[PDB]
Amino acid sequence: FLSNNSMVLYTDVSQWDSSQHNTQPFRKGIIMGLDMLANMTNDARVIQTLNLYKQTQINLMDSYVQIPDGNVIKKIQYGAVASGEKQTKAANSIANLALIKTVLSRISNKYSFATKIIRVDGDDNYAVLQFNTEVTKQMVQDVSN
Amino acid sequence: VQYEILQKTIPTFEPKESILKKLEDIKPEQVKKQTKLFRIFEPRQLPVYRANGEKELRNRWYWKLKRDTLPDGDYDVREYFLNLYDQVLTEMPDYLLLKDMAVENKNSRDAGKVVDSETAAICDAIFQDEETEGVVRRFIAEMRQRVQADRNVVNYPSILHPIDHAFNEYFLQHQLVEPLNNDIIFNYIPERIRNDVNYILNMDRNLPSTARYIRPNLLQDRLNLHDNFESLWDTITTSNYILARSVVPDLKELVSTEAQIQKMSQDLQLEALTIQSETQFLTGINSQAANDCFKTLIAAMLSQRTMSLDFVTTNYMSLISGMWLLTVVPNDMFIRESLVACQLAIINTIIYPAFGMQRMHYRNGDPQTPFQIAEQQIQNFQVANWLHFVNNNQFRQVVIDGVLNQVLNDNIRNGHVVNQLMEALMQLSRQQFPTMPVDYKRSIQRGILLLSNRLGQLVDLTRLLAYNYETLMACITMNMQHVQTLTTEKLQLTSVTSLCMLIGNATVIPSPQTLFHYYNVNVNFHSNYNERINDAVAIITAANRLNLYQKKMKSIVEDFLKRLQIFDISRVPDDQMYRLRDRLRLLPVEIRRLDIFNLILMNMEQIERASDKIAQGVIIAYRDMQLERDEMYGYVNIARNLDGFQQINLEELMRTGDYAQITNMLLNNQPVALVGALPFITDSSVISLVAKLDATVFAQIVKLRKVDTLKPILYKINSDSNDFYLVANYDWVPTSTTKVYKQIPQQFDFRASMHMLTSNLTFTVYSDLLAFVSADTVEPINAVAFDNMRIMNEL
Amino acid sequence: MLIGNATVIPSPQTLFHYYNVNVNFHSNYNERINDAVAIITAANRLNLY
Repeated sequence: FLSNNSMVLYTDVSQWDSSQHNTQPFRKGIIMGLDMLANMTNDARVIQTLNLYKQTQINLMDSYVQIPDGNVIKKIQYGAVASGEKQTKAANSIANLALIKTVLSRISNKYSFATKIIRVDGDDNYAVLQFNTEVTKQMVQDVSN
Repeated sequence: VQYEILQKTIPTFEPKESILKKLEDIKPEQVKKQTKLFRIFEPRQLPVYRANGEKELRNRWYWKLKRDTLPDGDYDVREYFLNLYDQVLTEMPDYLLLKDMAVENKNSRDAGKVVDSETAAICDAIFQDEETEGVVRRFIAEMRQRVQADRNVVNYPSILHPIDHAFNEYFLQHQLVEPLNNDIIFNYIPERIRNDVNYILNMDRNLPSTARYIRPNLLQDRLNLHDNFESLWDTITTSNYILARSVVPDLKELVSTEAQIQKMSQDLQLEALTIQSETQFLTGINSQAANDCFKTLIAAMLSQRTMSLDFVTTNYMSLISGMWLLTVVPNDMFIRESLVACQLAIINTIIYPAFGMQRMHYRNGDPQTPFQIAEQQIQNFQVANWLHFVNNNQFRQVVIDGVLNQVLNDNIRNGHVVNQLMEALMQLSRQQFPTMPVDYKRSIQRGILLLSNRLGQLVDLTRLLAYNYETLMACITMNMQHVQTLTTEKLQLTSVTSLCMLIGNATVIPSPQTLFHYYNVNVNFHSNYNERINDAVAIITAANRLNLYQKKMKSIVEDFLKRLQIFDISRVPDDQMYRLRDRLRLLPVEIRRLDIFNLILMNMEQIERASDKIAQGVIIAYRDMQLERDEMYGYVNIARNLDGFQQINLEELMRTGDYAQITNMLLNNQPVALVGALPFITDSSVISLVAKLDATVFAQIVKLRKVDTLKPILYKINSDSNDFYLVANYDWVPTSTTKVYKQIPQQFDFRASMHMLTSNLTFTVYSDLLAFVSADTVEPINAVAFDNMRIMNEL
Repeated sequence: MLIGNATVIPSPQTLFHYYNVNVNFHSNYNERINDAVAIITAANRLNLY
């Protein structure tokens, strides 16, 4: 969908691990979804599994980090996300997708466009979007800002 | 060993989280037994002052309020009374035995009892007072408890204000308990389950007539939530669907999968060196999906949740089993585009290629589904009659035992439809494919033979589904409407083929305990629904009968939905709450609540004339009026009629601040009244009377317009006022401008305030009513259906 | 789709502000018209070409 009328915004998202949007809201969304799913089943092994994944999300919400410096050891409050987990990949894709869906509904306050495609893969993400008219330099500038 | 520490103040994002439950986890109710008798008034000794103002050597008992808490401003007073109505409904008991709350009078002749602790407190105080007549002491000595055990009735004395008597007597005469016997244990169970000879029932107890039981409010949906609240309806529908899945039986011994599928392989005559569409027929013929389809169909048809289909056209057996499906399950029960696709596939790969036709020329939004158009193009009685049945298969809406029911044809229940189906499939096997090659004939005819060699098992399956469906339908209280939901459940036709190909001569009947559990759960949800509707309707109709115009009727609906412990209240918008309110307004209030509210209406003014913190107005007459004689005050500047002078309302003045009228009337010394609740101070002096202070209070109103810092003066004058020698000697009746609009206390009549409260003696209350019933089933092979004929018999 | 149950009207201070501003603009408009007209007419009567 590249054309004279369309543009594409691409963005690196690799620094977004200590960020304020991968802390509490990210974890609590999953906890809420798990609550819904627990009330959406009748078997008990499944509810146990869901409660364990939930408690994992509870504990990862407060997480300290052994880091040496010479002889003594620092431990820092880091209630956020990183790799080293079975979950990090798909969940980061989810959260980045939701984030861009949320931001991209604000350019609509000032532009008319039709979101043609969104893609998220780890350390980057790109969304293409098409306009009612032909593109200019100033729309690119203002969209970016 | 050594450590270091660092920290970071993370923000605290709190969602609303909308704490949920499911139907089986909804707790029914906990009955209210009554505490103390809900007093609003109490007696009190006050001094008394004879005319001329001076004092007796005697006192007197007057009624006064407990907890003077009333506000300033009439709007806030009506708020007060709405809150009081909420309190009474929070205290409105369900049953009550007076002996539990009774205590012993320490001064009765016959050593008798009375009803409440404060009753006896009052009796003892008035008995031990020096200045009480002997006659009230005689009264206190004669007043005792009477009992008649032939009728299980008691009568206890009480002492309480007439409003209090009204409330308590209403509670007594309208306590919702009913005599309990085993006949009611039976008749609480549905008819269809008692009338079913596949269940046997007994009990090992004989309850007495001394027992009691509360009857649920199984009144229907007043709100019509199927009418234009499709989100709430989808929620409710899924939340009943899940309950229904919990109760459908797991299937018994199925045929051995490996054996059945080796037999299928033999009957298909596969080849290791071709593709053979026949191979895909084996796709997903496991168990655990047969059960899944068996469960999904029944739970959908009971919950009235639509369900969609997924099926790969390379697998023709999926279609060949979807035939059976579409026969025995209605079509509006499925979502349209799904069965459109399925019927189109069925046509364009079993039927029109068999009778030698064009493939099809079908439009997406064609107003006819493909079976309807194909009903008339073909010329063959069997297949055409089959398609007729399929197109005109739909539920029958019938109201039985109070509940609506979506009943099947009664030709599906008795499996005979399968005979139409098998005749159609035999008359398709016999066709040639003039257009299409012989391998394709072989594939199709072979597939439909795999299902034609299961005639008896399929008849039996259909009868079994019908039986379990009706048997579980019998355990429903909320009427079951047929309107499509936003959202579907994915049904796989592989699971259908698994079911139809893995079943035989083993019957599953619902255990009576599952039935009773499903019934009690639907009851608890339904009764909660009705009781909460009645709550909210009561509060709404209350607030509109008091002109509480600033109140915004949103939190009420939110409470109503929270108490319905399945919805997401934090993400239902406001328009929907307001439409729900619009429906709630039009409903009748139950009798208990309407009566209590009528009581509060008729006596709220009387409660408000009391409360000596606020007065009901103030007069201003630029005239030297007289002071009134009373005998709990002395000479007072009090008014109780408000005749004459014209009155300004103050809430009307607070709303629309236009002080031109009040200001002009004050400047030009025009007489006026000011009506609205207003505090005051009690100036017990005299030198502040001749000095005429109570007129000084109004000159602030012109400078600062807010009439809220407004407190009239109340000139109570007596022998306890430091300057009473003036009123004693000089012989002048005191006179004052600016009287206060207010009422006096009511004298306490011990005799007439005594009443006799009547009630029962020693009943018992039972809740889980189906606990006394034991139930069991006949052997499942020796079962029987509506037709009085063993189901699951054909081999 | 996002509104309900909150009436917002202009404050009297805002109304007075918005009236005074339009007044000032309109008065300036007429005054500068008058000045330009006077100066043009005086330039055409004093033969300033």
